[PDB]
Amino acid sequence: MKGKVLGKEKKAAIIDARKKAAESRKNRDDKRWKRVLANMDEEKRKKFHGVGNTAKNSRVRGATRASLLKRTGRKPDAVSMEATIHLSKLLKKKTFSKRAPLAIKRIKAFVGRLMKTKDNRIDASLNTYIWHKGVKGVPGRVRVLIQRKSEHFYTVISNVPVASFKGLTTKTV
Amino acid sequence: SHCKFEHPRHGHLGFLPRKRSRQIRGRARAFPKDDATQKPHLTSFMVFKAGMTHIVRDVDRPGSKVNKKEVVEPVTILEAPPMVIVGIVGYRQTPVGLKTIGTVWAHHTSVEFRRRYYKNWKQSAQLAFSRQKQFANTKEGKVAEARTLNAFAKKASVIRVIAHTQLRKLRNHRVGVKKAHVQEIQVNGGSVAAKIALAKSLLEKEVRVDSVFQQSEACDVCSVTKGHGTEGVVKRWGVACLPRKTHRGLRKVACIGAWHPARVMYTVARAGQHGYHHRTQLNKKIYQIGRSVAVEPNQATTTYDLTAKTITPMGGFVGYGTVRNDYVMLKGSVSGPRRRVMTLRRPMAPQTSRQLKEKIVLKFIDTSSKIGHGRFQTKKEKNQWFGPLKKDRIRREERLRK
Amino acid sequence: MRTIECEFSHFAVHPGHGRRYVPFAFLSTKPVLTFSRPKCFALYMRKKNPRFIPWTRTYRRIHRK
RNA sequence: UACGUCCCUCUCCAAACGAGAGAACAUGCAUGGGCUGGCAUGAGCGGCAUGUCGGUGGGGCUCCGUCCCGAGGCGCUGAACCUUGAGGCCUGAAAUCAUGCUCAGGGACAC
RNA sequence: GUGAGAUUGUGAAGGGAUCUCGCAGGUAUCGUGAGGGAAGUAUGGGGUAGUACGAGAGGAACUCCCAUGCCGUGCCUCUAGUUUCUGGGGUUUGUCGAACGGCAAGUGCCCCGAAGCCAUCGCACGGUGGUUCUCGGCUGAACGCCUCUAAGCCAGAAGCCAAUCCCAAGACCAGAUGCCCAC
RNA sequence: AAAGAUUAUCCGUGCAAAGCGGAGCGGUGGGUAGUACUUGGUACGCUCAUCACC
RNA sequence: GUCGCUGAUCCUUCGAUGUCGGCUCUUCCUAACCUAGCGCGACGCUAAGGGUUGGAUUGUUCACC
RNA sequence: GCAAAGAUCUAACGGAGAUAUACUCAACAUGCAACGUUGGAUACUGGAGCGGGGAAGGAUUUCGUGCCAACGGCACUCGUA
Ligand SMILES: [K+]
Ligand SMILES: [Mg+2]
Ligand SMILES: [Mg+2]
Ligand SMILES: [Mg+2]
Ligand SMILES: [Mg+2]
Ligand SMILES: [Mg+2]
Ligand SMILES: [Mg+2]
Ligand SMILES: [Mg+2]
Ligand SMILES: [Mg+2]
Ligand SMILES: [Mg+2]
Ligand SMILES: [Mg+2]
Repeated sequence: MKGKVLGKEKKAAIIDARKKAAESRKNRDDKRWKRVLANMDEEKRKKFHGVGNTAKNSRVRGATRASLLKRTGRKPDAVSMEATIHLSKLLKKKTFSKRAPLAIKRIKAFVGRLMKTKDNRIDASLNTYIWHKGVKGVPGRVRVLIQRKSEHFYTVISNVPVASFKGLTTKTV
Repeated sequence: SHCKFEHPRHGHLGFLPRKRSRQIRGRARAFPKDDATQKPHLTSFMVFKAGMTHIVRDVDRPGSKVNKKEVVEPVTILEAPPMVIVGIVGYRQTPVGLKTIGTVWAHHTSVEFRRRYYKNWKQSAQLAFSRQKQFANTKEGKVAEARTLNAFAKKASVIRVIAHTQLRKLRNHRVGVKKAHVQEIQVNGGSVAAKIALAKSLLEKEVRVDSVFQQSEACDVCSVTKGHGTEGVVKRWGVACLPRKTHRGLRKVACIGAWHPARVMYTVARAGQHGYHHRTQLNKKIYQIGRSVAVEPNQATTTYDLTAKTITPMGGFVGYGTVRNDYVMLKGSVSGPRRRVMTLRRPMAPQTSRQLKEKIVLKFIDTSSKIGHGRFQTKKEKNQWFGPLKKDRIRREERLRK
Repeated sequence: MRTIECEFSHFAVHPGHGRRYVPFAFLSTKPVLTFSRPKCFALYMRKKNPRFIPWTRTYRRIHRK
C-alpha cells in the first residue's frame, strides 16, 4: 500500500508484521527437522540428504537468499565503482554502421540503471576506446570506472585499460 | 468454364478459424466414455515438455521384414511432478446440457494454489479463502458440506476433482511462473457413490503419474502449437509460388474468386495468424515412466546397457535444464515448445491393434550432448578420451602447495 | 547396437549418429566407411593423412605417447 | 470506504502495433568460475630448455672454429580465443558454483 | 430523501424556483454448449491355395496380417540446407615507421562453424454409431388361389445425420466458486 | 428453483408413516514429541492466547 | 416413322463494361471414366463421397503421338 | 508519404531555448526533443575531385556587424533570407 497514504511509521509496522511474524516463526518451527532426523534410523532411512541444512555448498533451506543479505544505510552521494560490461551480448547481429553509437547508448543505460542517474557523461578515454577499431569493430568487453557526484546527481564514466578480462569482478573503490 | 486440370484443395477446412487459442494450457474438450463396471479411477494428468532424444529397441511383429531386428526411434521427455487435489464438483443432466451442482473445497490449500487468484500476490493482503476456511469448520459449515455431498449423491451423474500443479517441486529456472495451473479431472468407473468415496478419500493429497498411466499403454495429448505471428499465404496454407517475371510479387494467390458470386468466399487462402492453436493428438505410446533422480539415479540404464547415467544429456536440455522429478517418455513428437504445460488423457480410439498392444523393452537411450554433434555418452567417457589437460595440471599443482 | 569407429578420426559413433559411404572402387574387406562428422568426410575427400591432423587418434598415438 | 485493477519498471513459451504469458527484494539482475560445444595449436622466447631421456633448415655472409642473414620446422601448447545474446547448462541426486547491487517501489483509477 | 452541478446573450454582490444525473456493483478462477465448421482416401503383396471350378488348358474369393501413393495436423532427436554468433582459422591489394593489434575494399575473399529456423531431402500421428436408397426377404390380404405390401416387420451403399475434432453466451448461462463493498 | 402460520428450526423418508437432533470447539498465534506426504512446508496429539459464533 | 429433353434479330451499352490462349485459385452440376454396392464375358440400376497424371511439335482451343 | 549519392560520436563553452514539480518526497520511476563554435575521435571525396581558375548565362548573390516575422518541404542561436 502507498507510503504517502499511510504514515511512514504505519508503513514500517506492516512490513514488520510480515518480516518477523509468519515468516521468521515458520523458520523456527520447521527447525523440527533436527528432532525428526536425530530419531530417524541412522543410515537406514538417511535418504534425506538435502533436508535439514546439512549438505556441502548448498542454499539455506527455509528462507530466501534476499532475506539473509545484510542491509546497510543508503550509500553516500559520492561513490566510485569499477565494473566489466559484456558488450558482445548486447550488440549481436546489429547493423554494422550503427554498432559504435549503439554501444554508447547501451553503456549510458547500464550505468544509469545502476546509479539512478539521468545525466551520464562519457569521458574522452572511453569514447576513444569504443571507437578505436572503426564503426564496426567494437570490442567484446570493456572495463569502466564510474564516479557519481552531486552539484542534482550525475556520473562520469571512464576507461580502465586491462591486459585480460579474466577473473575480474565488480568492486567499490 | 471448368478448370483445365484438377488437384485437391490446400488445407483442412475443419480447423478453422486460424486464430490464437483462448488459453495457453491444453484442456481436454471431452473425456472417454464412462464404463460403470470398472473400478473408479482418474483420467488425466499435467506435464511439462523438456526436449527430445532417441532410443534403440527390438521389434516383435510377425510378418514384417523388421521382425526381431533393432530400430531407432525418437522420443519426447515430459517432466511430471505430482498433482494435488483440492476440490470436488458434480454435474446434473438437463434438457439444455450439464449443470454444476456445487463445489466441496478442501480444509487447507497451498499458497501456490491461492496465488492463482491474484495479479500481484506479494504486494497484496493475501486473504483468499480465509472466510471459507474459518466458516467451514463451525457447526453450520459441516452441515452445508453434508448437504452438498448428499446433493451429489442424489442428482449427479458426472463427478470431477479439481487438481493443481506444484511449481515449487518442479524447481525449474526458465519456467518463470509461480502460480499453479488448475484443471478438472473426471472420475470414471463404478457408480456415483463409489466415485464420491474415491474423490473424498484423495482430498488434500497428491497423486503421481504412475497411478494414472502404465508403461506400455497409449495416451492422447492436448496442447497448443508454437506461435509464428503473422504469416503469408505460402507458409500458412501451402499454395504454389508464381513465376519469376510476375509483376507485383510472387508469394500470392493469383485469383481469389470468380465474378459471381460477387464476394470472397471463406474457402480462399489469406494471410494471417499461424501457430498457437489448440490440438488433440491421438495415439502416443508410453515407452518409460521414470522415477525421480533423487530416488533412483540410474534413470537411463537399461538391461543391455549397464552404464550408469541419468535421463539428462551432457550439457543439459537446451533452454530447459535438468529433469529432477518423475518423467514420462513418449514415442514421437507433441505440439508446442519446450517449457509449455500439456495434458495427458486416457485414449478414446480403440486400442485393439497389434501396434497398440505391443510390449516395449528399451535397449539403449542416448545421452550425448544436444549442443553440436555430441560424441560422448558420459563425462567419464570424455575424460577417458582426453587425458589430463593444462587446466587440470594447474589445479593439481596449486592445490598441493597449500 | 554396436559402436563403430570413424574412418578418418576414430571418433566413436553411437547408434543413430553419423553417415555411411560406399566408394565405387570398393575394398572387399571394408565396403562401407563410416564418418562421424562432415568435417571428417571433407578432409577424407581432400585426401589428407590423419597422422598430420593434431586432433585425430592416429596423431595422438604417434606423438603424445 | 475497502478489496483490487492498469501505467512506469523487469522477463520471453507471445508478438506489426494492441493483445498474451509471467515476476513484482525474487539466484531477480550483473560480473566471474565450472560444464557443454566450436575452431585447430596464441603472443613471446629457445634449440638445450622442455618433459633421465629427446634437441632443425635449401643456401649465403665474416673474421680455423666461431659469430650472424634465411621461407619453412620443432618445444613450451588439444595452446589461444569464443560460448546466450531474439534471450545453452550448474548455486536442491551424487562427485561440486562464488561474489556484487536493491535500503518506505513511484503514478492513476477504484470513488 | 440524500450529494453534485447547471439555469446557457448588458456591471458587481446577495436568496429563491426549476432542471439534470449519482445513489451498487467491482475484481479473479473453474465450467456448460445452442449454433456454425468439419476429412481421410487409394494401390500392392502375403495366405486363403495352385485350393474350389474344369476333360485338360488354365485357375477364384471373405476374416486376418505386412507395406506403399496422395492428402491432413504437427515436430527438430538424427541426416540434409541456411550464418551479420563477421565464432575460430587462412589468404590478396592498400594503410597506421616495424612487430603486436588491427583497419579500408557498403559483409574483400576461402574453409570449418553453434544456437535458431527448416525438408515427402528427416521423424510422429490420422476413432465410433444410427438411419435409409437400389435390392434380398418374412407374415399377409385385396382377389379365401396367389403375391417382399395394401396394413406390419427383418438384413442392407464410398449417400445423409450424430459423436470424436476446431470456434464458441448478440445463445445475453437465477452454471458453480474466491475476495471486498452495498443492503 | 425451493416448498408453506401466504414459502417466516435442522437433518432422514415417497409433496408418506415413523423416527432423530437442538458452555461447547472453531480461526489465529507460543512452547512440547512423534507420524504422513516428493523430503523446507503443510497437516495432525497436548498445552496457553487473543479473537470468535452460538 | 414416331413422341419428348452455328446462324437469325437489334432489346441494353459509342461524354468507353479492357477482346484469344496459358499460368494460379476456389466452388458447383451429372448426362458415372475409376473407386463402392446390387441384377443380368458383356449389358443394366443406385450412387457426385474421394480422384481423374508426366511429356515431343503447334500462340493455339482442338487434334496427334 | 518526406527510403540514390555509406556516418557520425564525445567533452567544454555559448544561448530564453533548463537540471523548469503542488502535498509527500535523497537521487530513477514528474521538462522531452533539438542547435552554433573550439578541441579530440572516426569515416568519406580519391587529381576525368562536394580541389584551384575562366567563357556563355546571371547581376551584388561578394565583405563585416546585427537579426531570426516570413523563406531555406525536419530544425536552427545559422544562411545565397
Ligand atoms: K506515414
Ligand atoms: Mg516465440
Ligand atoms: Mg513485366
Ligand atoms: Mg542441437
Ligand atoms: Mg453440430
Ligand atoms: Mg580511410
Ligand atoms: Mg574490414
Ligand atoms: Mg523515412
Ligand atoms: Mg540514404
Ligand atoms: Mg576512400
Ligand atoms: Mg522548415
